[PDB]
Amino acid sequence: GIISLLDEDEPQLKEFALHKLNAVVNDFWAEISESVDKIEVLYEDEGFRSRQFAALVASKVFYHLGAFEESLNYALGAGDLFNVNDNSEYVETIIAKCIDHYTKQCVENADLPEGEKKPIDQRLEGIVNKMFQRCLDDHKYKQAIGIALETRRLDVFEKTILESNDVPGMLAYSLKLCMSLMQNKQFRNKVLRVLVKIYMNLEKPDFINVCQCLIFLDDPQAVSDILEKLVKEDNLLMAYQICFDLYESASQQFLSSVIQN
Amino acid sequence: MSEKKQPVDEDNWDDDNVEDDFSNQLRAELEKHGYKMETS
Amino acid sequence: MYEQLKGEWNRKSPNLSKCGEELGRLKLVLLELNFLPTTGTKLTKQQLILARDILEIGAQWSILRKDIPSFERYMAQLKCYYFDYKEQLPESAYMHQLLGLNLLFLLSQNRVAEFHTELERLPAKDIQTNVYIKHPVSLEQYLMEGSYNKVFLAKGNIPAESYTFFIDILLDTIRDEIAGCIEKAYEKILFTEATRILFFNTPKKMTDYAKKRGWVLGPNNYYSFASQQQKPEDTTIPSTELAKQVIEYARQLEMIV
Amino acid sequence: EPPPPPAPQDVEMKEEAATGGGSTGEADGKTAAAAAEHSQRELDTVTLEDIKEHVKQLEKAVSGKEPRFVLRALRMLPSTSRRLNHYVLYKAVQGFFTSNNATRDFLLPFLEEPMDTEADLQFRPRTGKAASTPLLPEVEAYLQLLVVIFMMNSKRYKEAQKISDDLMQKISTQNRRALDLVAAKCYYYHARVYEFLDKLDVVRSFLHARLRTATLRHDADGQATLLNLLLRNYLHYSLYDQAEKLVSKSVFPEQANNNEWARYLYYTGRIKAIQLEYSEARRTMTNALRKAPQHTAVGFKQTVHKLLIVVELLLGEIPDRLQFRQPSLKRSLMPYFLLTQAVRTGNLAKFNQVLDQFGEKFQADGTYTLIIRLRHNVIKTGVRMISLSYSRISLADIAQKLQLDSPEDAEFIVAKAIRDGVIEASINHEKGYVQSKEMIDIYSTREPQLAFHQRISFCLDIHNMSVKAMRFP
Repeated sequence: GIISLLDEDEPQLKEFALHKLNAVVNDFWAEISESVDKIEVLYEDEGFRSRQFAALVASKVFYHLGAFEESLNYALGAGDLFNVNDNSEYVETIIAKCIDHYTKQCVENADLPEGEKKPIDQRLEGIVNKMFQRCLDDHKYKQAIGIALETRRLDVFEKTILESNDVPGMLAYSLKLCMSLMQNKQFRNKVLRVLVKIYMNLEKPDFINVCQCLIFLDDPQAVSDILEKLVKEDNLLMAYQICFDLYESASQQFLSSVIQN
Repeated sequence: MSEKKQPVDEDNWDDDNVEDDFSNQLRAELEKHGYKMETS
Repeated sequence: MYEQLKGEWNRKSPNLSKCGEELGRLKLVLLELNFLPTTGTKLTKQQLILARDILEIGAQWSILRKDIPSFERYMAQLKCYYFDYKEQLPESAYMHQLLGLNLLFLLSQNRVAEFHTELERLPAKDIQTNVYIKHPVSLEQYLMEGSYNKVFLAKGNIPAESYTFFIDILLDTIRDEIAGCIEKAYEKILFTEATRILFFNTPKKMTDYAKKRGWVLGPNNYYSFASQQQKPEDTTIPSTELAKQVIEYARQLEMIV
Repeated sequence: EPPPPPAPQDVEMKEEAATGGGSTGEADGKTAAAAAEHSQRELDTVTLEDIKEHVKQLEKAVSGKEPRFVLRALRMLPSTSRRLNHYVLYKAVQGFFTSNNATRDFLLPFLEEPMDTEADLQFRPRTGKAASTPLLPEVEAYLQLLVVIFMMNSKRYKEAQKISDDLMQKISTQNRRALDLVAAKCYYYHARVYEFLDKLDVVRSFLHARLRTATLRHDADGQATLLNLLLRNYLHYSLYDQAEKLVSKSVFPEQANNNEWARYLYYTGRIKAIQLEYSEARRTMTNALRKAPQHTAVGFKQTVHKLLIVVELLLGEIPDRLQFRQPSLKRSLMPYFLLTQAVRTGNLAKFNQVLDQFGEKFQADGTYTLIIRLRHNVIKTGVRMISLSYSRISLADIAQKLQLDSPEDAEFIVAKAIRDGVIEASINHEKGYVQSKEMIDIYSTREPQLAFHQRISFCLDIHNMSVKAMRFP
């Protein structure tokens, strides 16, 4: 229609044409479906300035059609002109699909020995902590922990417990939540032990943390090291209740083996 | 549910079938076929 | 405003002088308004009427240079000037025979959905005015009920020589349908019927057609033989593959309990 | 004046008692994507309100429901059910007390009243009814002067209900579908407000944007209600929007209401009429014809049939309309029995007399693409009738019996017939013979056994439709 006009070699008709496109885009969504190859060619022209805005409007039209996934790749390759917008229905559907791609990416990559991972692109992982900044602005903790488990990784999950005024009650039934949900033992126990790390970062000397990971992640040396903390501490409440918890709620082999340690 | 654009915009009823052969054709039928005896 | 760019209105293009000036001036229009996604104050639409007429002469220069995608692109531009959201525009002399030219190329290009949106984009005014609509749509009727009888006789009535260029394309869709519809569908025809319908009475053009059938001629005759061989039957392959359809019929017995 | 106080007190209270009190149960029946047993019932009574005795049809005292049910439009702890019972006892403002009319004058602060009363406790079809049923049963006043924007303001508070619909209750409202049903009918009232005088320039890009908000995420019945808007207003106001579909053609998952699916198939078949694709069109317009058996006795099924069967006449063959003739249709002469009478003839003078004499009714046809090839259909009907009658015929018979003035014009007609495959003829291009003939083997050797995969594919798909029917209870 008004898109075949681009046979000129100068790009200013192309910028005038996109100035027409975003103006009268509200009635002509089928015409770009024939201009898909022209979108590809104008995208693969580097020094031509409007490859990125072509990627924007291509995400728009392929969001109208149903090619949401090349809309997603075009949103990635649509420059900072894409990331400057995060307030719309369009943008919330496509960041839902974007961190959908990110979470299937992370669940795939999470079981790989030390590497050989697929390239997690920087845009889809930067909008992760941008949405965590939106969580901090909204001040909401459980939405922040939902996003913190969307990544299935300790990066922003570490940052939710790195916040200020994190009530250890909510952070402690977060352990309950993650106990009843996470399927593999590949990183559920890792979430457990990083929470007992952050509870050793808590100023009160915590023992519900070691009380739980001692009977799940079954550490024979951590009970000995908190016993050396008992040797330092010299209380009588210190050697009593966690002792009873492991003493009626651990393995028969476990305490009878570790008692000599 | 009935409208949606449209409110703005035995007899001979079975005999109509061969009456389509009676109206355009054969109205002086045995006035020519009855005269096939003596026309030739 | 640009006082008059068409100072050589009857001296359109003996060169590409005003064609380069036309690229520059259409680019000046592109710089100034942008196109017509604007409400307009109707004085910026006066140079849009000038833009209509210089895109008419740009269509004439595009058929002068034979750049048909730029021709039909400027033609789609002029149709968008008639798809322009204000009908309240001044009137040009070519206002309907541009639709006539669009109709004629649109019929020559073998697009019949484009033919019916041509008879549907502005339906009611196509019947009476502009005999360069009625003579093409009754010429479509002549293609419907009696073609190869009125083509040259219709070329004999175009006083406005811009329609013979596109009924040369219609002569091409005449000659290919000769090449598909006088041999390899009949029995035999003699040389004088091909001499009448295939004009100039022995070019390498009707010789090109006679050999384009994949066939060798004799003297003073054109047989249309050696076709539809073997009486084909497709021996037992549907018997096999429709049992391979009965396979997923058993799968339809499977998917239900 | 004593008989018109009992009746609205009865019927309007049986409306909203059932409506509100059952929609409460329908939205506290935590999951219901199908149930909606008072939603479609209230739609069956609001289409009946358009027959019946409106919100108030200025019913001979003051028209008082309009200063009644939108005041204190607040559904608190169930003493507001007693507020609605106070709106039952207060129905005799017309007969007992001082009569105040507040239609068309104080309805605008009444349109401000569902917000001026306290927070909506997640029952929007009561407020959707309060944004539709005041002024859209006042479209039947037909004045449409300075109340066009008033009815449009009632639909602006419908747009406030879309704000509270898909900008509020972010956990699975499921009256989103009921409000799709209500919003569809009030989009046809957007039609009945703008399209009386303008087009819906709001709802052009908002037709596409309401398709956007009901594309995949909460799309149920919204898709083809909006697509019937998309495929109905985009017929009179022009075309290639049907070609704007052709790269994003998407229909329902499951077929909807039978009338809805029927008229939708009718719209797309009528679009394929101007596309001149005659293969899919005949079966989908037959489906649409038999699938809408319920119509008002003034007609509208003969309307749908009238504008249906024209391309079926243009097929080259069509059954006789001796199964559709209606007397008011006989007086209105809508599909012209005389036209298909002349189709069965090879007559030209009476057929073009139908044309020239009845161009006044061709105005109501508006489908003038019929004639320029329907004359061709007349001459093809003649040659089809003759060549189907005769085994062998020559040009000397038919080329001058149908006065084609020449052998070769009938040779071109038979050439286009063989190009259509209708006749199996041959032309002796030596003496001037059509040495016509007929093909052989009309026996059931190879053809019906291959057509039985269509027959039995039909059968097994109806088996699977029976299976999916079995799947719902």
